[PDB]
Amino acid sequence: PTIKQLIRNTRQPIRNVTKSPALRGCPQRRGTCTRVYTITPKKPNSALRKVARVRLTSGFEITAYIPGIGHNLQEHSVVLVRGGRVKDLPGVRYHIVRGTLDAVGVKDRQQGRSKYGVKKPK
Amino acid sequence: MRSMQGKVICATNDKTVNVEVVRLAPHPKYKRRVRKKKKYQAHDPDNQFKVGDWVQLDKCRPISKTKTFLAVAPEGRQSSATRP
Amino acid sequence: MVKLRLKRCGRKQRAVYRIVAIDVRSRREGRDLQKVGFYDPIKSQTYLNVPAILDFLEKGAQPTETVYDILKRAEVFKEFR
Amino acid sequence: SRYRGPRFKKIRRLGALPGLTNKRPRAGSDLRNQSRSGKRSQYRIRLEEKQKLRFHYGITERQLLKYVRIARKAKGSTGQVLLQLLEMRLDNILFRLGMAPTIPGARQLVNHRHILVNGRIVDIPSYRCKPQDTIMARDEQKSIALIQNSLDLSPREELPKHLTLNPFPYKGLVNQIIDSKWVGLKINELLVVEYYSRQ
Amino acid sequence: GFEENVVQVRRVTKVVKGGKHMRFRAIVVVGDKKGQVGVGVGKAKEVVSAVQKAAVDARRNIITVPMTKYLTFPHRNEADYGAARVMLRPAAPGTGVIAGGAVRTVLEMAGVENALGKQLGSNNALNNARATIVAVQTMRQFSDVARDRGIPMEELWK
Amino acid sequence: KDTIADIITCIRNADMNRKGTVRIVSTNITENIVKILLREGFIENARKHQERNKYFLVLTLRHLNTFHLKRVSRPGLRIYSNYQRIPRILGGMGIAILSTSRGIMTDREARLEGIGGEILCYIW
RNA sequence: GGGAAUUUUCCGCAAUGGGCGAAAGCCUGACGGAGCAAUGCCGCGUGGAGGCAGAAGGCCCACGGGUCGUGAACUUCUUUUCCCGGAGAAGAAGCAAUGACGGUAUCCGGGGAAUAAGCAUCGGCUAACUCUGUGCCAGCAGCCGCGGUAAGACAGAGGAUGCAAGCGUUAUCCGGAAUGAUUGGGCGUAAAGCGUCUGUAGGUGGCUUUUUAAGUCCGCCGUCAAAUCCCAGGGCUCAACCCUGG
Ligand SMILES: [Mg+2]
Ligand SMILES: [Mg+2]
Ligand SMILES: [Mg+2]
Ligand SMILES: [Mg+2]
Ligand SMILES: [Mg+2]
Ligand SMILES: [Mg+2]
Ligand SMILES: [Mg+2]
Ligand SMILES: [Mg+2]
Ligand SMILES: [Mg+2]
Ligand SMILES: [Mg+2]
Ligand SMILES: [Mg+2]
Ligand SMILES: [Mg+2]
Ligand SMILES: [Mg+2]
Ligand SMILES: [Mg+2]
Ligand SMILES: [Mg+2]
Ligand SMILES: [Mg+2]
Ligand SMILES: [Mg+2]
Ligand SMILES: [Mg+2]
Ligand SMILES: [Mg+2]
Ligand SMILES: [Mg+2]
Repeated sequence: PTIKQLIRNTRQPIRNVTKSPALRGCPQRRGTCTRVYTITPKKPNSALRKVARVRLTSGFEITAYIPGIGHNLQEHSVVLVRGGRVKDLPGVRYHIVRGTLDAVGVKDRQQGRSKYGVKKPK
Repeated sequence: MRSMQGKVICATNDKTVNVEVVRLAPHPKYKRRVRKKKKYQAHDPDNQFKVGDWVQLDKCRPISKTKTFLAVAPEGRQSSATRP
Repeated sequence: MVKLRLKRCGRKQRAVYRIVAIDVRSRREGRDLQKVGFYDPIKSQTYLNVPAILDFLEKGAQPTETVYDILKRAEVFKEFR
Repeated sequence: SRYRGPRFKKIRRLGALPGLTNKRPRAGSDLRNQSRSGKRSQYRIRLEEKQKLRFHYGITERQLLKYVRIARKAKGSTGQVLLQLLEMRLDNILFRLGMAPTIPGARQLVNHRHILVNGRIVDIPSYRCKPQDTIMARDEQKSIALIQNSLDLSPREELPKHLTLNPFPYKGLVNQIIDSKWVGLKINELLVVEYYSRQ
Repeated sequence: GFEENVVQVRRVTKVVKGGKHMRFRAIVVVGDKKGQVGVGVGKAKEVVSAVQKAAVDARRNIITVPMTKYLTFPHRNEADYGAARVMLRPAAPGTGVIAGGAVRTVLEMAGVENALGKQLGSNNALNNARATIVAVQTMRQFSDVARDRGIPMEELWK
Repeated sequence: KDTIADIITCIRNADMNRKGTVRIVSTNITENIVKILLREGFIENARKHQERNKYFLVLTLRHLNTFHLKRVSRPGLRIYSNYQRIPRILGGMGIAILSTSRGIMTDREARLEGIGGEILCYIW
């Protein structure tokens, strides 16, 4: 458009759409779990996927996902949350870390062993 | 070049005349020369100036708050009234 | 007061100094206005431009202990006065 | 920071590497697996051309990618200037003279303090030898034997023009800068530059 | 008589009563590596026959590319073909051929070994590839400028 | 409005319709611009006449290339350049008509003269 | 204590610098050093060469074989590193003496392959594949989306690819993104022309000859510290890095 219109600052950038407001920019964040449960995913897929309602120390009440097979978590447990969203579950936008404060590594797991906090066999 | 010219609008006050200065400078993003405006306050102890006149400014030690210039006559002009 | 001393700039356990004239109250790595030499103890090399140094000493610049020794090995004082 | 693995496993798939070892593969194993592989993607072709440099010189991607920056800074034929940096490595020069049967074998001789350059020991296989640089062994009979065994127990390949040899010290000398056509490996340098276009 | 390469293969459908006729759409580029660039499109029920038709259609239209002594373009030029705009510039020796997928092959098969290009419009290989041909046809050597301008080549280098 | 903005177009449209004559307006600036295209070999001939006190000029175009043109410095945005940033259109196949204190000349003639100026239009 | 998370309640004023003193000297948690951490960058290892034929073992098979595999075993060669035993600084400027670091770097001798590789990925983007198990279950996933009894997309196994004392995940910024398009986009129908007109400020503005030189162009002067970036040169065994000059 006309250069006089440009001097009016007709153009501006677009602001960030960051996908983890609860972490407040930090990579991870601790939180106590309030209620463990499962939920049915979107229509094409079908499973009982595991989740956990967490109270982070940053002043945010959110829910996360339980990756891996099997878990020992229950109410009043201290977990460690990271980013990453699960598309199949709407509303879930966080994952917990296995091999941490209270979440233990996945039993009987060899391949992709660092993504779940599991000691190497010896 | 060195000093700033200006128009001498609002010359009502005593021993002082408000002065409007104009300059052109390119826009940094688009490189177009825009006419900007800025006012100042000067003093003429003889009160030899009035509204409608053309005046030049000079630097001097401060006389009061916001009045830190001196009004003098212009140096280079182009009257040239009816030359062949 | 103006003073002729030397600042450190180099690697750990490898000292490589440079002579410079700066104010006293300024820190070791202060703003410089004229660099007037270079020196290290290991290689023992020295350029030590004399025309700039005499300009400050005439104006009341006081060398330090070692800079006095560096200039002492040079014959700058005999031409300074 | 080193391969420490089998080399024929890659030579069947990669190509030919006289620098690594003059030995050759034995078996054209199976027509089945060749039918399994079949064609190749363009990214794979540019990839395999890069891997040949990782073996012929014994270099890492970090160590290699640094040389890419030096070539980009250098004006003219960034692909050619890359080989000028690799061929001038000490590990290649001691090999092309014939003082070792394999470049990994030459890399070991450099690491255990058996060679000196211009009268000084060099414990860096990645040392860049400049023009008019002398390369001699040490005075120990162990050091002298290893190079002497390499120059005596097998035939010798014809040397380049930019390398000499004085058999009385069993030493060498670098004359000038290499030409891109005297590389000891059939290369298509342009594909390598196309691979690092992203980085 | 020379080689060819498939730039793209794509299945197209039909909505006949009983079902759908899934037939292939093959885009083939032909180049001797020494000029003689050709772009063609073919279509058939089978994959092999589609490639053959595109080969004839590509050989049906061949054009030489102007190159310099160092196998580069004489100068930059842009072109458009529908919603497909393609950019081209010369390059230094040893720079290599770098461009999009549809643009890399038609230049790689042409013979230019040092150049660079970027496509600013649609991602269609066909519309982008044809734009390259429109870009190269509109470029010439310095000698062609001299004869059409009446000034020698050395006088223009200044 | 900008005369030269119209001058560059009347020559452009003539090549799209592929005509020989232009009947372009005559001014102190255009006579210098056209004079460069004669020596540079872009136009075969030029010729002057009049119908009123005003004046005009008649050009003679050449008979798959195209006579490309482009304006650079506009009234809404003037563009100047120093000596070190004098352009080089297409490695020399094109030229730039720019106004110096010593009148208008070609960029090549400015490279020898050692003085930059106001680029007005590129040619290729 | 908070937090996902960031260090010894150390040695010394030997050097550098600062304050006091005529001087000797005093003080200096500044500073110079050590220690902890793969936090990052750089560099070197975790063996070289040869290894005829054949065998055990793992996986796969059209059951003939193929692959892991010259890999291993084995034979010689070497010792960065490792262990043992000696020698041993520069840094100090100032006749001599004056060293926290420090018996530190470094050098010589002996022993001997002996002390040393793991992490992710293998549906397409994207380099790299089969088998078993499971049966829209358990679960994967950055996007498209895979799994409902022969799953190259889940888990295990073998094999392969890409990295390498690192490898991956997450978070933050830029790029890709011409997706705010000065360079470099558009408004008939895809998002976009006020319902229309008159007009203030503002923006731009026909031709010709002069004036001035604000903008603009050229030549000189001063300045935009040093460090960093760029080019060259030199010094640490190379590199990172340090230094000189421009
Ligand atoms: Mg007063
Ligand atoms: Mg490393
Ligand atoms: Mg693009
Ligand atoms: Mg005008
Ligand atoms: Mg002290
Ligand atoms: Mg002191
Ligand atoms: Mg005390
Ligand atoms: Mg860590
Ligand atoms: Mg071996
Ligand atoms: Mg693939
Ligand atoms: Mg997985
Ligand atoms: Mg199955
Ligand atoms: Mg799997
Ligand atoms: Mg942008
Ligand atoms: Mg625009
Ligand atoms: Mg748009
Ligand atoms: Mg509509
Ligand atoms: Mg609409
Ligand atoms: Mg109006
Ligand atoms: Mg500076």
